[PDB]
Amino acid sequence: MIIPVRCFSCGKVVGDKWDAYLRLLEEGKQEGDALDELKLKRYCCRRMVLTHVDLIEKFLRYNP
Amino acid sequence: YGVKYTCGACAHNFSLNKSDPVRCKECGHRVIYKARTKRMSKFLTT
Amino acid sequence: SKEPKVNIINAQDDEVELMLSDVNLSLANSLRRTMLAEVPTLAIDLVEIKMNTSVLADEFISHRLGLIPLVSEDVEEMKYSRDCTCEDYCDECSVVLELSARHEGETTDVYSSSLIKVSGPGNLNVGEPVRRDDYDQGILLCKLRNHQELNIRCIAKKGIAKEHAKWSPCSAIAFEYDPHNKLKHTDFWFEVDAKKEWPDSKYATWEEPPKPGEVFDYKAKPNRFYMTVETTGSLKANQVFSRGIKTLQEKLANVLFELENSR
Amino acid sequence: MNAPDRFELFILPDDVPKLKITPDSRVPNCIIIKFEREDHTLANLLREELALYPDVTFVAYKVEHPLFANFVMRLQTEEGTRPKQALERACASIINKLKTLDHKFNEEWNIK
Ligand SMILES: [Zn+2]
Ligand SMILES: [Zn+2]
Ligand SMILES: [Zn+2]
Repeated sequence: MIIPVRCFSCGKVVGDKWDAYLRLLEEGKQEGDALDELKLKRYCCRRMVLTHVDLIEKFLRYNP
Repeated sequence: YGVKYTCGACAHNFSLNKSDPVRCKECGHRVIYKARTKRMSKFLTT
Repeated sequence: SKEPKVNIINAQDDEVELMLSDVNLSLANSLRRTMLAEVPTLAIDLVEIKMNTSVLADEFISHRLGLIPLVSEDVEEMKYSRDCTCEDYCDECSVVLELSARHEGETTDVYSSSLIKVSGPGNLNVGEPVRRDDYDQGILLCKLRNHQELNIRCIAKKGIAKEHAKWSPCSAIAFEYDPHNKLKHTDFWFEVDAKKEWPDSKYATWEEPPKPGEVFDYKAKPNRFYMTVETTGSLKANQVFSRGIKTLQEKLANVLFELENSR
Repeated sequence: MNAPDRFELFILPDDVPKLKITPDSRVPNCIIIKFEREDHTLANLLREELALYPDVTFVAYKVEHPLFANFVMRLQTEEGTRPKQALERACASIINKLKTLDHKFNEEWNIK
């Protein structure tokens, strides 16, 4: 259901990190590290993407 | 220009009234949505 | 130098670690929340959606845009449209933006870069979709398929974190003091050894350990505080401290003004 | 649905004062000040800077109820000394402290 602008817990933005992440996966095969480099330190902002379930993808396969 | 209802398949703006049948300008499929408003709608980010 | 003293630590463009010494905790905490909650910012508040074939609903999108960080450099020289003697809003008190996104290429994506700034800036850097992205298009709003359209129109306004979370430029703030529990304002939990079972904090490297032979100093109070002010963009971390000090002052101002009015 | 409008935590409504001061009969030279549209942010700050001024015989505060952003502050000082002044000074002292801070934060800054 798309990524959440700003993390609930602390507030830090997290909109941009999406495409970046899904790439550092496909190729560079990371998790922990990718994130670390994406500047996502403390678990609070962290859990947002790693727990995000992009439903929108299946929805987009729908007509209107 | 101008639109009333559209079709679930042949998305073609229609417009009708009583007894004038309840189908579409092709597709028999008798669905049809009742298209947006002209006066813009204002929402709250809450 | 003398009484209070500042001691900036490693600072960048999106952070400012630093040490505040010779001050009472009370005031640190006070200042703490002021950044977190009472600093003027600028966020969208009214959205006049024109077209939207997205799978997301109107107010679902409305919410999203509310949080997106906008510029706020000369944010201090503007008034709330509600206070502006203009019925509703205007350039002299509001900032309007447009957005149209039609799906033609039978997955089209909608990034925040596609926003124009049709309204009057009153000639001051502000009300701009703060981009720090390398290319120039931070925060991908959403994707759409075949023939899906989407026409918006955003209006931005002042406001603060109190009024709504979608404002505050803080977003997490570190605060610690006396890493080695010497003032004993806490009683550490443990199974056998406190020191070993309790993780040393990275701030523990800037202060000397307790040292046993010394008795408990009692007349000592909480002095020196290690913080860290993260930022989302919009306002330079420094202003995000100054303006705070100032807003607090502005409050402190009326606190002195209102006072007179009661004399 | 039943929650007030957010902007009611700081804007004063039609004829209502920020401050309300009441004299205390319980003991001589004492007052209870009702603060409207405020919280710990500004409260705790005033309370603190009063135990610095060894001329203040008492200084406490409280939040009547959490739903309403307000608070009452009760202060009592020595003989013939008005609290308001000590409040002014220590408040100014804050500004001075902050004036200094600002400055001390600017020179410090410049060296980068
Ligand atoms: Zn977080
Ligand atoms: Zn049809
Ligand atoms: Zn206006």
